[PDB]
Amino acid sequence: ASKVKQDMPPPGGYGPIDYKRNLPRRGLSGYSMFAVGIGTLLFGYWSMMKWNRERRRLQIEDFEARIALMP
Amino acid sequence: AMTPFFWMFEEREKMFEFYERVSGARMHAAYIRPGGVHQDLPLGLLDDIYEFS
Repeated sequence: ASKVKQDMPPPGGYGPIDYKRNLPRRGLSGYSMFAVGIGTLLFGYWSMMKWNRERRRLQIEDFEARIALMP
Repeated sequence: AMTPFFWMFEEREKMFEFYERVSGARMHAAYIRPGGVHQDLPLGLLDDIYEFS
């Protein structure tokens, strides 16, 4: 009557199973990274140059006010 | 490192589930006998092994 029925793989087998190592290379050259670092360093240097010169002028103004008040 | 320990012990727990389903015991199954194996696989075990692997 009934036929054999036990745990068997489905007809045609199973799908493929990935096993190879997969560590992708995200992507940015060493030259590009160094260039980005140098560029941000230069931008910061320029901004700090401008701000420090302005601070020097402000300090001179404060010193002039004090000198006017001294006598 | 201590992080991959947890990461991979989750998979170890899944494989312990496979052990328990095939023999009723998580680790000391005693499934392989000197004449073969004690019991046949349950009807849905191969599909779950394929899903895990």
